[PDB]
Amino acid sequence: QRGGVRQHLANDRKKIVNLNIPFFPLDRSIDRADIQNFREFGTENAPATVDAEVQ
Amino acid sequence: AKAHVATLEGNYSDIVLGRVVAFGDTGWNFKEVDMTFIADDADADSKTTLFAGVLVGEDGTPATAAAGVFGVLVDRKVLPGVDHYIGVFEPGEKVPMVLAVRGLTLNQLKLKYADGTAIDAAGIQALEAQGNQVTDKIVGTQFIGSVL
Repeated sequence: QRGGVRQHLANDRKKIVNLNIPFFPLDRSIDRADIQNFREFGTENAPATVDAEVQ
Repeated sequence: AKAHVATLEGNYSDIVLGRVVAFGDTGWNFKEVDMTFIADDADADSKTTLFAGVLVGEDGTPATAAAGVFGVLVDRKVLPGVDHYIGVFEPGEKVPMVLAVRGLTLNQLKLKYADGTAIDAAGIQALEAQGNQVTDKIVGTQFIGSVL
């Protein structure tokens, strides 16, 4: 009613949490014996190159 | 022939001359309770006998003794000149009413019991115990006497 007591807003909640993180490696190496004296697979007579293997 | 005419005299401030206004909840001075608006056993158009300034106990019923007084009825629905709530309520129906309790500068002359009897010293003590100042002097007015 007009004149009487009013209302209020008095609620809330919060939380907080902490977590870790995993780790994922991956690695490879290339030697001389892998590339020298070989062709590139899909080019017949063209010699092998390091860049193609790296890519 | 007759000329149906009426007068709209009356006011609200005369029952509450002043208030302590809290910077927080402005409703700190009031309370709402469910009183009976229309007489319980009367007809469907028996307008309420309640009038602004009647002492009301905490139970909500109009006060009849000094010990049963808790506040003053100042509801907007009963103020003079706006009492159009005629036949809008069933007999004996309840309705929330605003009561003035604490922090008020009331007018002694307009405080009356359920039957209209004026407030007494015990009622004054009981009502002031809440923190109310019951003034005993309002100037009044003389409108036209042809002398003063």
